[PDB]
Amino acid sequence: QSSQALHIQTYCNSVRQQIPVDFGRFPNLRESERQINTGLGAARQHAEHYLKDIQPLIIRNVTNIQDYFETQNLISTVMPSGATKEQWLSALGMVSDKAKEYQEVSANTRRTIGSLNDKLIIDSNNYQLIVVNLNNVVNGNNGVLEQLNRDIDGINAAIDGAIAGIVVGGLLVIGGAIVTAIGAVASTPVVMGGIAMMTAGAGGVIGGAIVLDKSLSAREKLYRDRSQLNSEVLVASQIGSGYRGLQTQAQSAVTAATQMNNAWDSLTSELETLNANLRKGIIDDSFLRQLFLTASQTSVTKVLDGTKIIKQQ
Amino acid sequence: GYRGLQTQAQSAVTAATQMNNAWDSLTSELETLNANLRKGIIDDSFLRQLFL
Repeated sequence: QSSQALHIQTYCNSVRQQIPVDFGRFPNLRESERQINTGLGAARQHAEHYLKDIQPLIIRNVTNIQDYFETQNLISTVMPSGATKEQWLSALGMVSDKAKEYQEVSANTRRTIGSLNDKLIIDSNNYQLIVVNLNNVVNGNNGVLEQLNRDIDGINAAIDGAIAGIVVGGLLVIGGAIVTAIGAVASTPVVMGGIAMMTAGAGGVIGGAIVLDKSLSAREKLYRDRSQLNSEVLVASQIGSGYRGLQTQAQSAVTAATQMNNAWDSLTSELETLNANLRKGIIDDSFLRQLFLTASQTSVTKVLDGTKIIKQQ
Repeated sequence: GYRGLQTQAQSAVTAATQMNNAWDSLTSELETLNANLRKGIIDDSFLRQLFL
């Protein structure tokens, strides 16, 4: 149940805290980071203006209006007691002129609000664009991630195939040694078979080691890429959540601003009605004068309400 | 964290600069009222109702 101004004031200071980010480690997020940084910079400019100028200026105009209506609380449509008709006409004319100036001031505030609205709208849009750009990056990066997990699965098979050859070689050599030793009792074919088993066992152990060292070294490259992509995606999902939150803050501020625009528009219209009610009463002599003057008195209440309403906004 | 602290300080700088301009304006506005008073443009009757 926050006031429109406080909601924008919060969103403003929040955007100010938005730090500039470098996805320098992530090659696919290069354009995203720059785009985000630029948009963030622009939003910051919008906030500083809103905070340092806009909200204060709005407060000033409203205060002046509050003071004005305070003095001119009700137009005395009827001759109260002991004034000339000219004196009453002059006072009314003065009040009319002041209301006109106040009306112009109200229109000015509205224009300011309009600019603020456009600035916020542009910020929210740029934010959304960054979010989509990020969402796309992680939604692509997660196709790559699957092909990596599938390749990593295919790599472990060769890794085990090498582990198998290494063990088989170790046993063949072990068995070959026992056979060779037995054969060496006399019995040349047995010794040959034992030496052959030993030789083959060594060959398999050597060949497997070469393959294994290389196979893990292909596996390592794939895993490194997988981790890098995982990190990049997480970083994107991190900044993405933040931008998403900023986008919501702007969307709400847009509603708050639109509300303020309608409020000022109403005050401007109410002033125009009082001015019209006034003007027609000065160029009226008897009963029709009191009629327009009473309607203006009702105008005056409608403006006083619009003041209290804007003060709450 | 340091990066976030740097941003917090940068914003505080803007906040301070704003406060400096605000006080400077108040000081100038007082000088104008004083000048308006001294020359006989304002009166201690009307300036009282203004502050009130």
